[PDB]
Amino acid sequence: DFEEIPGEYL
Amino acid sequence: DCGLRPLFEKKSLEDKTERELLESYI
Amino acid sequence: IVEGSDAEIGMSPWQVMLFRKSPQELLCGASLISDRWVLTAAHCLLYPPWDKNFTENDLLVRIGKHSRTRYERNIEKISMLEKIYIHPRYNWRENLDRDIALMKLKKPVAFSDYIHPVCLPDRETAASLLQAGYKGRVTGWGNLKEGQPSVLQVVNLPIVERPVCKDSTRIRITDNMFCAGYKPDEGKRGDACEGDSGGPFVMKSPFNNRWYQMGIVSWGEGCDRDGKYGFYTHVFRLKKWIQKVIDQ
Repeated sequence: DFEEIPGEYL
Repeated sequence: DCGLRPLFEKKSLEDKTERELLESYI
Repeated sequence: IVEGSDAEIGMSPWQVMLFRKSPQELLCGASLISDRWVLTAAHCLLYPPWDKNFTENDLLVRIGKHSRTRYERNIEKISMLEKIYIHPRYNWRENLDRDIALMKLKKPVAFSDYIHPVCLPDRETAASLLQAGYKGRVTGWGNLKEGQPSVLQVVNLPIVERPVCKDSTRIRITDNMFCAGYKPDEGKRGDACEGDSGGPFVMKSPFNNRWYQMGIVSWGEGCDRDGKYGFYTHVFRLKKWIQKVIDQ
């Protein structure tokens, strides 16, 4: 349900 | 600068239910 | 939060979301206490009966949020933890005594309209506001029902007298705890719930107009059950462990 977050953040 | 909210305390605006808190501290 | 209302924008700029990298999911709430330090319930990180033992690498901290599930571009700041500290005498075996943990951010967060820290009570603040009757505020993205908010919810709740707290449960209540809620007679409801755990219980000082974190959402029995209350870690009684980790 969570929208995708920037990969820089992983 | 803790606990002074930028959109409330800093601009001297009250949130919609803070009053209920203060009214309880007798 | 059960029986809460939608928070307004920037109402709780210290609210943090504890988020699981994979599977991506809301773990708990926390609060910002400075540009590098986040406060939460220890049971959010370590809870052996449920095979819960989260490491630093395992999570993200999301600051400045409103939306529970959107990625708030340009508003929110997402960070990485440099280090996790749990209270050395946390009691996960018997009652969650000392349910508290600090999270060191890998890098300082910048303050803004939506991101701003809460104050830690000093002995005279606590002495004056922690009174039966006095209302505090709980915020979180947890369950709406013993049911997922779309936005950060809020509820104001009364602190209850020590004995009434003891009498409501079979669990051994310590001095590092306090309970809060409405008597079944007061005919008002509201309570933390699944997902809210580790968030802040704050009060506003009538003396300097500052918001202070008095508790941490710790545990409860069901959500908004009549004659049961929410239990919160007493931040001031644990204040020296806090100073200590920060200063060393």
